[PDB]
Amino acid sequence: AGKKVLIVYAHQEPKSFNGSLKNVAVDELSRQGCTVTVSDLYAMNFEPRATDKDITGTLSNPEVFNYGVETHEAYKQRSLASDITDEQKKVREADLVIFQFPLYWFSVPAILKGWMDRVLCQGFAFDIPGFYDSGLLQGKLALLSVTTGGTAEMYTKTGVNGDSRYFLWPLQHGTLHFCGFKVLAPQISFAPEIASEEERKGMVAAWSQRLQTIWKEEPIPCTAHWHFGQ
Amino acid sequence: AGKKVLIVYAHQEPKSFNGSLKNVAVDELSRQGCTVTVSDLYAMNFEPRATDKDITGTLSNPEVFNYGVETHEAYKQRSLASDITDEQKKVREADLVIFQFPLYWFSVPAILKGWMDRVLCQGFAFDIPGFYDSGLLQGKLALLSVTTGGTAEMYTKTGVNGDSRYFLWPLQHGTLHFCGFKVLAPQISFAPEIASEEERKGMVAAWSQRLQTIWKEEPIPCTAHWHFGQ
Ligand SMILES: Cc1cc2nc3c(=O)[nH]c(=O)nc-3n(C[C@H](O)[C@H](O)[C@H](O)COP(=O)(O)OP(=O)(O)OC[C@H]3O[C@@H](n4cnc5c(N)ncnc54)[C@H](O)[C@@H]3O)c2cc1C
Ligand SMILES: Cc1cc2nc3c(=O)[nH]c(=O)nc-3n(C[C@H](O)[C@H](O)[C@H](O)COP(=O)(O)OP(=O)(O)OC[C@H]3O[C@@H](n4cnc5c(N)ncnc54)[C@H](O)[C@@H]3O)c2cc1C
Ligand SMILES: COc1ccc(OC)c2c(C)cc(=O)[nH]c12
Ligand SMILES: COc1ccc(OC)c2c(C)cc(=O)[nH]c12
Ligand SMILES: COc1ccc(OC)c2c(C)cc(=O)[nH]c12
Ligand SMILES: [Zn+2]
Ligand SMILES: [Zn+2]
Repeated sequence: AGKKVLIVYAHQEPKSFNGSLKNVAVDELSRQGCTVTVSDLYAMNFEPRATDKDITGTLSNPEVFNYGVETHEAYKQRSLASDITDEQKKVREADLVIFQFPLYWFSVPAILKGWMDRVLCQGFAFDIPGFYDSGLLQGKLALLSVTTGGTAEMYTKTGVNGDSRYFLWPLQHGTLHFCGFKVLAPQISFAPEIASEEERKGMVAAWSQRLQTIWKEEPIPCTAHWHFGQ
Repeated sequence: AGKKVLIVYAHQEPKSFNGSLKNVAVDELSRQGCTVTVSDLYAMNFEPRATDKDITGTLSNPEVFNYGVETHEAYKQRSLASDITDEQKKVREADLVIFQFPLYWFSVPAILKGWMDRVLCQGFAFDIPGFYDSGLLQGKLALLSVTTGGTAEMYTKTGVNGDSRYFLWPLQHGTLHFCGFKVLAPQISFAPEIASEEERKGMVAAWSQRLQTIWKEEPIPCTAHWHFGQ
């Protein structure tokens, strides 16, 4: 309670394991008294491409299109497209942002990559100065809640896929830490599709339980050592 | 060379540094007598979202949609959307696939992540089993040609961003090696926007010059040790 949460959710099927993890997060955080908002990217048909449509009115340089410069200037001039500014409002108000998605190619599904690319623009999420520890979203918490096709064992250092931490680097460090977030420990639900009726219940309930004390948690130290060393 | 090359290119502006890099690759590979195809994903308005529009037949499970299961079936039955099969034909014929893109959030722009999520489907690019060294695209080469905002110094072990190889992992290992590609060493053009006019010219020529002898290169050992060290 006393806290706002945004859940950015990227799965096509409400009946999925991901849908159930999103729905228990809404149920538990709402029960606590928290303010909860969900960006259901597939239901929003969220646009993932970074294009000159993201700037309304006239371009800062209509001869040579530079997306990073154009969106930084549009942010400053309040001329970003309304899909982007609608998500920036949600993020500005939120104390915690939870991303709920299936792992696609050791990363986020493209529709959620497009949310990161287009919503987290210069002047909003980071700047010169203001990145990593001083990123502009500092004071906010972020959490990846990821489901995988691969088993926890495939995801060990000398397993086929390498350690989980290795694929988290670009998301936790290159994106969430960069913008100033304190990153809570990821929630990894390994291989739900090959698990029992039960077991899947256990993974959902562990997530609901964890959410009971989410505001007591300490952030991970979001460092190269955390992801790569021992 | 009697070889076919596919360049999958992700930049909005033909006059950009990335556009110069793509065009020098076409110029040099064409000069060598290679067969060259470019998939210019923004000009194509390439769809990045993985949705049930990607399958045109009867779904295997119309009550609970599972993108992986439905696209795997659809590939076997030939009922995937034609944009996906257009790209699969290009990849099937290619001996080398070059990806040319600006780094976005330590990864690929979302339009290109969509190309990976939708084009590299089960059945086509990998099977379970039939992945990493037994992936379905064995015998083919792939190369990432990436441009960055950050300087080379920023992308070292003790730099802010950590080593450049760390962010390559989900792309080289988790996607290309997974599909059975041999991965050539990445071409990383650091911080062109801050470079001098003539440093930019030097990076473009360094890539043209490397392309002269590309068919003589051996692939990297695409392992955890190469990416992260000891
Ligand atoms: C393009 C693509 C790329 C991929 N890349 C990777 C990758 O790099 N690495 C990797 O490891 N995997 C990868 N995968 C696999 C993907 O990560 C998994 O398929 C996904 O994470 C499984 O989550 P899901 O919600 O879609 O499972 P679901 O199939 O929706 O759920 C599993 C089962 O649980 C049921 N269920 C729903 N709610 C509940 C609940 N209340 N309690 C109990 N059961 C419930 C479902 O109906 C279903 O039978 C990829 C898949 C695709 C399509
Ligand atoms: C959403 C987003 C996320 C980003 N995330 C990251 C990230 O995680 N890490 C990171 O390091 N960076 C990041 N960046 C920055 C991005 O990677 C760089 O801006 C991009 O790599 C620079 O490439 P470009 O082709 O767009 O440069 P350009 O701005 O086109 O190139 C700079 C100059 O090169 C010139 N040029 C073009 N052709 C030639 C030629 N033949 N000879 C000489 N000069 C030429 C152009 O005219 C221009 O003046 C991000 C940017 C965005 C928009
Ligand atoms: C059934 O789907 C999957 C199951 C398990 C996987 O890794 C253990 C993958 C990977 C790595 C890529 C992918 O595209 N699909 C996968
Ligand atoms: C021009 O924009 C940028 C320049 C340099 C960068 O790193 C040195 C970044 C990073 C790391 C993330 C990002 O989103 N944008 C960047
Ligand atoms: C770590 O962040 C950064 C690294 C390197 C950069 O250029 C060399 C930038 C620029 C140009 C703008 C910016 O906002 N952030 C940057
Ligand atoms: Zn970090
Ligand atoms: Zn590898």
